[PDB]
Amino acid sequence: NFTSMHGVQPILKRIRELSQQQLDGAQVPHLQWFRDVAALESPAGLPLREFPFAVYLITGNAGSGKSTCVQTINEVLDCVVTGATRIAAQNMYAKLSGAFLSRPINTIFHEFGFRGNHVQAQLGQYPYTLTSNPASLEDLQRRDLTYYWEVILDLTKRALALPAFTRSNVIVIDEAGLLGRHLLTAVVYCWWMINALYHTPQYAARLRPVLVCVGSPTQTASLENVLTYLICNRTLREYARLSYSWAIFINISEHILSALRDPNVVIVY
Amino acid sequence: PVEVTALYATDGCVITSSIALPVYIFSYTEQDRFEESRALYQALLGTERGRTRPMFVCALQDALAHGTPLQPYYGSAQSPFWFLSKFGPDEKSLVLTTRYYLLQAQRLGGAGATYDLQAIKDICATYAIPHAPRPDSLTSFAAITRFCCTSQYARGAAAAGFPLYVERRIAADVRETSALEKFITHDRSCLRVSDREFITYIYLAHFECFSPPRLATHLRAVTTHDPNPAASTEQPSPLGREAVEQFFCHVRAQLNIGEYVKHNVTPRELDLDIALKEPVPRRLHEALGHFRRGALAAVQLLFPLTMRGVARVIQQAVLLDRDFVEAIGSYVKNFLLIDTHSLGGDY
Repeated sequence: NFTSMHGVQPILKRIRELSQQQLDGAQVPHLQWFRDVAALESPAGLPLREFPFAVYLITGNAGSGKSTCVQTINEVLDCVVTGATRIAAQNMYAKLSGAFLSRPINTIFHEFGFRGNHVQAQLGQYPYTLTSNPASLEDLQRRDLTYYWEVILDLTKRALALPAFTRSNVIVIDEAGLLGRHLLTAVVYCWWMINALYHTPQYAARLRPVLVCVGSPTQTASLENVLTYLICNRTLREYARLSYSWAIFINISEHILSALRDPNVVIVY
Repeated sequence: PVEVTALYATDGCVITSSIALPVYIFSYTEQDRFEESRALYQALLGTERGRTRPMFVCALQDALAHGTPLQPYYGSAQSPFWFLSKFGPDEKSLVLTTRYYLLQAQRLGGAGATYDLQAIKDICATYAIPHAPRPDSLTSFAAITRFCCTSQYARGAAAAGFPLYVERRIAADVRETSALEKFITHDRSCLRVSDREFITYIYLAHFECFSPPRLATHLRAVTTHDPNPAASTEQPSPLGREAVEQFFCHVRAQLNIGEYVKHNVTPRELDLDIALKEPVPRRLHEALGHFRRGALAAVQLLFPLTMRGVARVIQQAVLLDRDFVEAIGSYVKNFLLIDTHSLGGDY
């Protein structure tokens, strides 16, 4: 708090820079594609469509300032704070409401439309195979949708027949290590849903969704989550420019060793 | 009159009908700046982020000495316990921090416009101006308004000089941490040492360089006792001097090229590359001399493909010296100086 107060400022600078970048006309998705997808039932009609997005990672040991960084970001920047779990949202509300004002925080699941009937959906039902390597992000999002297809299709069906994603484009996802990697794409896709369905003023402004994934990738191990799928995958490492958009809060992990080796990621003490 | 801004409040159920179409106002270059700001004085919360948004626009001076109501968004649910808890129980905090964070930070800009409320409170805590005794717990907006409007901190030199003190405090702290973090980024970027030793080096640097005694000394040196910047009582903060001179001696001597060669180099018995930021305005000769000293020390240690090994050891030994760094490293983007009977071992 004595030095994090000053070390956290570049984090806000970079998040603001990300939240401001606009997209070209050829990059912003159009609702006609999504209606065409809804009109079908099988993934046979999903082309190499790209969903632009940005991500801001904040890692570190157990609570070494990540929660306080989320607090400062909420108190300064316009972010829609979410949670991986119900307990995560309750913890974030406990941290924020004890200092300043934040509206009741929902889970990112509750944000993007995850409901009860979504729990029984058959996850991993349809088959996919990677086309080339390094896999194009248009194929990565394709695969993530295919793995999660029942929930995505039911979301689209409900959407055709006030969402908080109209409020802003920076979405704070605490405990992002607890989220499945595929959900990542869904969230971005879900974001566009709202910004495509309601014809949101950000859509007319060609704004891009920005994610602030705050969590520890070490606490979750496969028996590969969002933090790990972003740190490891070369395609996402290149597209997201993760070398210049990464924070580590510190009081074997070869991954975090390489992170500290990289000069361009901020570390806050 | 002069252009001023007010923060609306009301004891009972702040809503549009109370807004109608009474108010409870409780918050109403350098030399010239505080002179005019003193000359001004005598002796709804909502985001458009913008911490406060105006509701309307419109005898008035007396409302700032008695807190009398003047009879004809997200801050519609403000509470007195809210303000007392969130802006500290301290009167100086409750007045100055509230006034700066809600109103002055946005209208005046600067670095402090981006610091959160707790940072502002931490700055105001070490704003130790003299405490004039107050002749007279708060239960409602009337009580807090009478407490704030009659406060010594809401009038005159203190209110005039708080924002400038803010800016100066951020300036000092950021400059100190910026110099230290520039050195940390230097030794971070190219140091090819083992994993555990790199991690312990980073930990020891960021911890012992910013131990509580040095932070206390820095804060005490940044303590003010007069709101006047001309009569400011701030002292030269020795934080950077201590962190650089006093402790990198120990780190550089202990975590030196001799130990590195003795442990991580197993002998079985040189072109300089510069990344330019800007041209350097004696410095070049000094840098080459210190390069020569480092290379000579490495040669002495090594002599009681092999070319890659000797070049790597020379590069490490040259990095570990401080004089070469202070000579040239402030001007170079990256520090890969050298492009890469058998010197072997893990790397």
